[PDB]
Order: sequence, then structure tokens, then C-alpha cells
Amino acid sequence: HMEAVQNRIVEAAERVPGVRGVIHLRARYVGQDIWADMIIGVDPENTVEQAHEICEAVQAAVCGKIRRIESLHVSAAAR
Amino acid sequence: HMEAVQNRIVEAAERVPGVRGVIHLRARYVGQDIWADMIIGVDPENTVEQAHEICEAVQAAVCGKIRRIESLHVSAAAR
Repeated sequence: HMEAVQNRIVEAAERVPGVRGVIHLRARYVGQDIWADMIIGVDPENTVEQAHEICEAVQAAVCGKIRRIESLHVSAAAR
Repeated sequence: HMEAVQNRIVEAAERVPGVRGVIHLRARYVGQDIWADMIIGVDPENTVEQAHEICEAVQAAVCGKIRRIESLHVSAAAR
């Protein structure tokens, strides 16, 4: 059930230090696996490097909590 | 002729303060118009806000120089 999984993805991403909401999430099933692409909000005053670190942290947190995800790309934008 | 136009796009983007190369460019014709998506390199120590400013500057510079472009999305990544 896809919406239960999308809710978990958003919730997991929001628990990571430096996340200021989920701006966009597209998730699809490839068989029983999820492939997802996400855009997180960050403080516009973070550096590009810090934003990259937050994205990597989100990728790790979300993939760790949701075992069916087999591909997750995380980008950032000011909010 | 597409490659002449791609070269112009890259050259125009590289002339904008804060651009550290063109990491990716995908350009396609929709009729006689170009639709393009680009990723520029930036200083990892720029803020997210500064990176956004550079992207907007690139969009303005490239669209101003290359009149056939009707859609241009510019994102940034550390280099």
C-alpha cells in the first residue's frame, strides 16, 4: 500500500536534523521495490556542503527505516 | 544544429560569476525551440541562497544570449 509508505518516507525525512519539510516526493513500485526521488527544504543560510550532508543523512535514515526502498535520490532547496 | 547550440549554452553559463563548470546539460528541440535542463558546479562553501542566485543569473544570461531557448531549468551542485 503506497500511501502508507509515502507517509513513512516523509515522516522519516522530517526527523533528520536540518530538514525543513519535504517539498516533493515521487515514489513508484518496480515490482515489490520502491524507487523514489525527493526534494527536502533546508535553511537558505546553510552552505551547499551542509545541504549535501543533510541529503545524505536523509537517504541513510529513510533507506534504513523503509526496507523496500531500493533507490532513493535526495536533493535540497531553500525554505 | 544542436551541438553548436549546446556549446553556446555551456560557454554562456561559464561566463557567469560563481559558475564552476557545467556538470550536466540536456537540451532538446520542441519544434524550432530548445527546452534544456542544466546542473552547474558551485563553491561548496557558498550558501544555498547564493547558489540559487547563481542559477538565476545563469538562466537570465543563457536565455538572453540564445534566443531559441524557451525553457531552461538550472540547478547547482558542489564542485
